[PDB]
Amino acid sequence: NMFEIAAPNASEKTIVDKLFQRDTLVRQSQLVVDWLESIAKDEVGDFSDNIEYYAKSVYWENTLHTLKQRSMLSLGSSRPLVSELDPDAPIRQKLPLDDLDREDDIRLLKYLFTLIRAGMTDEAQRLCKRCGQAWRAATLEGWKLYHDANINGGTELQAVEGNPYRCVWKTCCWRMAEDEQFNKYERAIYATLSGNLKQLLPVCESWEDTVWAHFKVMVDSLVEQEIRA
Amino acid sequence: SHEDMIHDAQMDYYGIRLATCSSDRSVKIFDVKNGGQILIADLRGHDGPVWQVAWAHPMYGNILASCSYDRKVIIWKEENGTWEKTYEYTGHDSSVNSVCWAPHDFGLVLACGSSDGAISILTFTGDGPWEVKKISNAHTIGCNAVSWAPSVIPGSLVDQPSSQKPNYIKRFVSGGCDNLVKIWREEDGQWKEDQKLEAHSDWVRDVAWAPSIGLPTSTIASCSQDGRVYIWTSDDAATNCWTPKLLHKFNDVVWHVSWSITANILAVSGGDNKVTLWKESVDGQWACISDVNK
Amino acid sequence: AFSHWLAQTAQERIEEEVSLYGPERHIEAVFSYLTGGRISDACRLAQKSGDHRLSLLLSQMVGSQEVRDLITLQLVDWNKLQVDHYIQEERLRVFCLLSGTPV
Amino acid sequence: MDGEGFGELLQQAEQLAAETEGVTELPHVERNLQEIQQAGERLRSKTMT
Repeated sequence: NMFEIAAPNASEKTIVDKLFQRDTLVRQSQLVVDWLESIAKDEVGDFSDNIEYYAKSVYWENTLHTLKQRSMLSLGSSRPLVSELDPDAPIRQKLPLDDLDREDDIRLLKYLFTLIRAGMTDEAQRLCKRCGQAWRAATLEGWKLYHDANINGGTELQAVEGNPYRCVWKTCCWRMAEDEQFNKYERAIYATLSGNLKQLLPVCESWEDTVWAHFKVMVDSLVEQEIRA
Repeated sequence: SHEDMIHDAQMDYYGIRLATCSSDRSVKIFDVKNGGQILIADLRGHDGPVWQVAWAHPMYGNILASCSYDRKVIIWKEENGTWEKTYEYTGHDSSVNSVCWAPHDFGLVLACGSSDGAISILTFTGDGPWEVKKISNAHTIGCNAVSWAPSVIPGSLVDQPSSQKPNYIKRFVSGGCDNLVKIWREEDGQWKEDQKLEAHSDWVRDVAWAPSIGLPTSTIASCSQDGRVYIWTSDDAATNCWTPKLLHKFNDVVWHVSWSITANILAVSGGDNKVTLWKESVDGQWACISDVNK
Repeated sequence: AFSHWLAQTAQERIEEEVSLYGPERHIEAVFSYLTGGRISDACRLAQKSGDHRLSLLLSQMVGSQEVRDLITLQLVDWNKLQVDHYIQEERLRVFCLLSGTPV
Repeated sequence: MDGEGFGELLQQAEQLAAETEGVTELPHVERNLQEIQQAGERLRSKTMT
């Protein structure tokens, strides 16, 4: 009883679960991915309780205190800094940021980068709401699709998840990748969310990582093919 | 030629081009052949007086870095017969004083210390980013001299075949102007405290890693302003076996130490307008085998 | 149908303030684009200008309720942080628009 | 089967723990006041900077 056919008549999650059920090749691809990432999460374990001791919750504290003293003292500083807290404040402004700031950043980038190379998403929002990158946690949501089934009962939550602008939004990320100029972490995560082979080359070098990426890319390309189909 | 006397001047791996840097505000370059030589260039750029450059390993090609008083490090790569200004860094409060390339086994990363009291270490992908490894409070006062880890030296590698590649832990050494010397190892993504050394009650000027090819041990020639030249040696840092020995009691402020390209002997600049040529004799002791009157 | 109506209506408004504004006035353009719900051409503009962070923000405008939980706690944090005194209320009104906070 | 009086206390504890875990700042991504403790004491550290 393999493979099916239909036309759009209801919420796109119908499309989704049809697509999941119909094909074999993607099915074993999904299972081997579950294998590898089960490996990953077994490696993870209690990184939750272990980050209890990695924590800092002051945004760009060094730039904070130094601009404070520039405004605060007889003498300021001869050092350029952002006037903005924006996640793109420096590079948009080309303005520098402090090393301790950026490097505790890189540290949390290891944390969550690993967490999401494993996909450890609960811990992902955990770390977001630790360090106050709720903006970044928002950025995390651009790909997860949309649904609702409240065609029943009272006005009750069946799904409210996200913005249905996601196909074009991945296209936008695709072109951002073609634009480059990224940190390793953002480069990897969104070249991943795009399955972009060349910009996924830098970070995956292991046997497991390269086969993993093979499966990721091919599963994506397939899945979007029968999305449009 | 140069308007000011030369601090440093280095030939290539192949003996066929010479870079010559003074504090004369620019650095001039000759091709080298047949005993003859043509000044192929004089690179400008350095808005601070220049002291030091840094050539890179040949399997990478031809790479030079330079420090200046302006807190600027200029980074030069040679094309088609043309060396040119490829990367340049500033952000420093005091003149960048020490730059030195790492072994190609570790890669294309330069070490960059200044008397700022803190030090950065900068990686070039060779085509890509300049990865920054900045360590603050590296000194309570400032950084004078720094040396890397040379990548391969005897002591445990006799049983390690040539076909395989061993783990490359990063370490290095340096001495500053807080009257102290210090030793660093790299881990967790950063560097932490191998060793603190307080024997020269005065500022250390230059530091010399004995290229310990044939040596299980770890050997240092430390020269300070106080006229004391310490051979610091440990067979094992884990058993903490660093010991001082006198090499020579020069009565001048003791200045510079540099091992041979042949990795055999040491040249020591003294407060005498001389460079003493010392060799650890075959027996047990350090003998000034020659001299060059600067 | 109301949305398609507003789409018809705001055409000339967009055509008028578009001559008015620019990447200098880009947050004012953000306000206009939010008032339109015209995420499509907003994103197209942001990309033709290479405005990647802003473009990513654009999708979040009508994300899940969790987006707004994020913004509530995040802005409570900025309140405890006093950063507003150092940040123009321009992006801040963008933030109010995203967060559903009118005042 | 039997022991429903004890199952009552079991579900009481389950719902009290559900409160303790969904609210009261404890596990599964709750805003832990400990990190605000961090923020305030780092303010103090910036004060003695």
